[PDB]
Amino acid sequence: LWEAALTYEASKRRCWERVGCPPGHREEPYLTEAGRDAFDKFCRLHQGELQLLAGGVLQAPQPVLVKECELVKDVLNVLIGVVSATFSLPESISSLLSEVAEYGT
Amino acid sequence: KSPNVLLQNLCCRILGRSEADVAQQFQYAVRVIGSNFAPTVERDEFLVAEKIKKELIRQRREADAALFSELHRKLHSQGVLKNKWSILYLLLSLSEDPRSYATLFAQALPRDAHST
Amino acid sequence: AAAAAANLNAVRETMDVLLEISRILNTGLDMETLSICVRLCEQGINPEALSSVIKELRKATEALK
Amino acid sequence: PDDRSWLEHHVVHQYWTARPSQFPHSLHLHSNLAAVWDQHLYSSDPLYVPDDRVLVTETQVIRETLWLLSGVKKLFIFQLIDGKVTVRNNIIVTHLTHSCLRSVLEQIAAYGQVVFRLQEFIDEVMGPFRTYQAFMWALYKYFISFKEELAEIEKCIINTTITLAIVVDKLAPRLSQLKVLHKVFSTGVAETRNVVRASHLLNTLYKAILEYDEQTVSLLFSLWVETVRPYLQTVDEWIVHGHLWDGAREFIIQR
Amino acid sequence: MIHELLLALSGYPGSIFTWNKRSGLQVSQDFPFLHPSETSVLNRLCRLGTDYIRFTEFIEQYTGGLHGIYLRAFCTGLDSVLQPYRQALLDLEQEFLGDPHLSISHVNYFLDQFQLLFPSVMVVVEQIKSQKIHGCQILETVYKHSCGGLPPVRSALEKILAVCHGVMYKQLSAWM
Amino acid sequence: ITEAALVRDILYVFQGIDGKNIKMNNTENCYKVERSLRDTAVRLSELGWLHNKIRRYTDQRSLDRSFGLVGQSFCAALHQELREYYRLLSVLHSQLQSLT
Repeated sequence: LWEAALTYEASKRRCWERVGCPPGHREEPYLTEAGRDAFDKFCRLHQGELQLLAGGVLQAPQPVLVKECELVKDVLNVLIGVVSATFSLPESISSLLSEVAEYGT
Repeated sequence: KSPNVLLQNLCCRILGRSEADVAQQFQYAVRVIGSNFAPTVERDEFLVAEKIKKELIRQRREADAALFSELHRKLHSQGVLKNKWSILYLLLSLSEDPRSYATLFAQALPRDAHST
Repeated sequence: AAAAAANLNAVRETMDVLLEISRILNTGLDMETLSICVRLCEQGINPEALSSVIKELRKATEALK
Repeated sequence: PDDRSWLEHHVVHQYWTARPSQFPHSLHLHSNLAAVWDQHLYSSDPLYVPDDRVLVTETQVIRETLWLLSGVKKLFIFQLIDGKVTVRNNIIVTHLTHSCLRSVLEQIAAYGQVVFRLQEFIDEVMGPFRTYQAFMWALYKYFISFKEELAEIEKCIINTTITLAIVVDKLAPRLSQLKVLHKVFSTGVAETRNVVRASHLLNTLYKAILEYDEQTVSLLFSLWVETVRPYLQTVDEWIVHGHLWDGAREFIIQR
Repeated sequence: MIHELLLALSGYPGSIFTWNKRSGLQVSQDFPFLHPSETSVLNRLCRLGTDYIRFTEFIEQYTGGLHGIYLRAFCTGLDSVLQPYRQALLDLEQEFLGDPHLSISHVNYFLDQFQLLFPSVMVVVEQIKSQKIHGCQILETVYKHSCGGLPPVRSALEKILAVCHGVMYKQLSAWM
Repeated sequence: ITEAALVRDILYVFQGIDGKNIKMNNTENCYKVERSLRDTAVRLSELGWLHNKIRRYTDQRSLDRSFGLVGQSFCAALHQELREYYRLLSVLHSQLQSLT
């Protein structure tokens, strides 16, 4: 049982603060490194900051949503020149979306 | 868990047979381990240390005998073992040389000069 | 936890020290048998009693060979 | 809670922010030499009066040094106080007591000023000599591969233990090649006319190969070929096309 | 503790060891947390680091005073002789990471072989500075110490002698 | 005074180094401390008194180049043996913090 549990993944980092049981803890990844969860955190935070700096009359939730592929297929249907799910034919997605919808309009 | 089925785990490791494939050996195992369970002789980790040294002299090694003392240090620094005498006496008894009279050489006492 | 994985590191440390002593003497035991023998020796057992068994079970696999 | 919990767990923030910290550890001489030495000194009654420090660990300093040597300037630690980059004094690591540390980071900062100046020389081309243009091109060719080595060591802070003695011996064959650049860059600025200021520099390379006539020589060769490139063109233009050329008289042989 | 000594033996003393230019890394500071007599063990150990500091200062200026391409061949072999002292400094740190009870005595023990390489070549660098030898008579002074009497300095200088002759086979190829 | 101070000192006179409560009595006489335990220690410090002579001889004769190749090699062998002795001594030092 102990040798069965003993085969656990252990960090190859060894501490410089502790020589008494150094299993590491890590050097704790920066905001520059981690970028799909801290990216969402930063996106939510700057969105809320801008909404405060206007007052609360801007209102863009969701740092992403719906997905990536869904929006691309939506825009693919915009180039047919007919209806889609976001037109009838961060929050900076709209600036990205306008020039790629205006091709099909 | 109980010690008796743990003996059968040993029996699965050493034999190619499973524990369910043999019961003649497990009979003998129940004969030997029972009534000689729980130490009945005087313990000494020191004599075991000097006899693992004495065995490494028989392999014509003096470097590995003083590295063994550092492993003996590390053994105590972790301190999770209950009988450090027993497992090292056990590995020393099962030692095989890679390549007379010794009952007049120092051993552990029987505790039949002492109430148990 | 975290401090419960440090103890799971401190048992691998011991097991490596015992694994070193098992090879510099060139015993018959392998690492898997040895993990049963550590459990037996933790309870308090005569090491004179187990070794006679192990001396017979290794000749009982020459009664298998 | 929401973002602050993610900060407090997953991210460090203790030297960048002027926010002091203490770290709990097992301590026991092998990693508590700094505090042990501090207690020794305090018991002798100096009379205390310590410096202001914010407590940064060892591994943060590694990433700051690798950033400095890659060629990016103006960081939080190794910030200029005379024009030369110098290590901050808010640093105590829980062993070494910051006396070995100030010496090793001081030598590394002395290294950082030399590459700081060269990246500044490349910077002042982002905002007709034709030999300077071919000079910063070779300097750049050293810098891309060098920066790659630094960034690779930066990755291995993210995914095993790294320490000071690893980065020094790993960057041994680059600190050899840097000493060449300190001598070559001094002759491209020492000089009135553009053709003497180019010939002094180009003659330094032709002499510096023969000074050592083996890894500095491959560096000197790679710096030599990409700097005689304007001259092969201008001599070939004078030979096969006949007519004389001016570039503010950049070319060597006037008729 | 585990990196203070493994930089002090290198070119960074710290505050535990005070460099004297005549001969440095001085320690006599009484230790309640080690021993009063541990300073002597350390003083025996400091003999190595002083040699290494002088050797690195010697290699820094090269590659009246001395000159020649032969000084750009002698220091180059002096780089390779100190290389098993650099790997054997990494391994000590690697051992010190886990072991909680190890002390200075392990280092003093483990680097007792380098109390034979380092002094016997330290006298050579002093001989080449006090008498101005920089020439092809460097080969004589290395070839008489390659005969030696201690096995480290017997095999170290042969590697140096070969690289000095390597430059001597580019001159005598251009000539011949 | 407790035994633990003297044990630390005795473990240093194996190297041939004066402890804090054990120092050399004379150049040709075994160490003096600065009932049975007190009597035992002189026997153990005999090893350091003997070791000082051999070490001081193989220190100077290794570096003497008017001594010839033969014999500087003898010092190489003499030194190579003393290494193996401090292999014991390193473990002996580290096991502090039984031991007697």
